Amino acid sequence: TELLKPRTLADLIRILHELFAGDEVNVEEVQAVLEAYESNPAEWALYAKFDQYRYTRNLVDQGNGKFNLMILCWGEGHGSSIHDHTDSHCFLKLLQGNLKETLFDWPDKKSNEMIKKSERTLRENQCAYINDSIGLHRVENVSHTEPAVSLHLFSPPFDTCHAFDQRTGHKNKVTMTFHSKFGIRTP
Ligand SMILES: [Cl-]
Ligand SMILES: [Fe+3]
Repeated sequence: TELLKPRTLADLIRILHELFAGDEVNVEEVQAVLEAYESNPAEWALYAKFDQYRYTRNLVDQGNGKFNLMILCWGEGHGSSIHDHTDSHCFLKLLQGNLKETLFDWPDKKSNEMIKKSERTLRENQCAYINDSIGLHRVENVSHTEPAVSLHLFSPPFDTCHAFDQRTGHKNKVTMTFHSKFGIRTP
């Protein structure tokens, strides 16, 4: 599979439709092409719709029936739950700012504190990857001064996941909602 550098976000999307044309996913190739796209704010401004109070999920492309590509917009101090990814691949590329990713193991059945296994700072243009076999994660914009924007690819698409209570490991199902689709706010 000949991987070329995406020239623009639209070019990236076209390449992703090629990489997901089939039934399986070459994770390292997808991550490499996502990393190789150099974030250009003008190309994704349409999708980068923020909310004052929490991070937003903005659908960019529905894929070929095979993936959701979305842009998440994180105000200062906004972060996620500890969550899984519903048996899907998750790629996360930073378009602007920085995000802290904290990794957790799947809890045991016993109620116990969830102790982080590691953390890392994801920086502009870097692409991280996670799936349920790797573990769970929390993603947070810990900046006090800089909003963050990330590009997420989920394959297959999913609209529910679990949030985990860090104090006990207990999980609850959450339905994920789109703040916008294709540049259009969807209340
Ligand atoms: Cl995520
Ligand atoms: Fe995630």
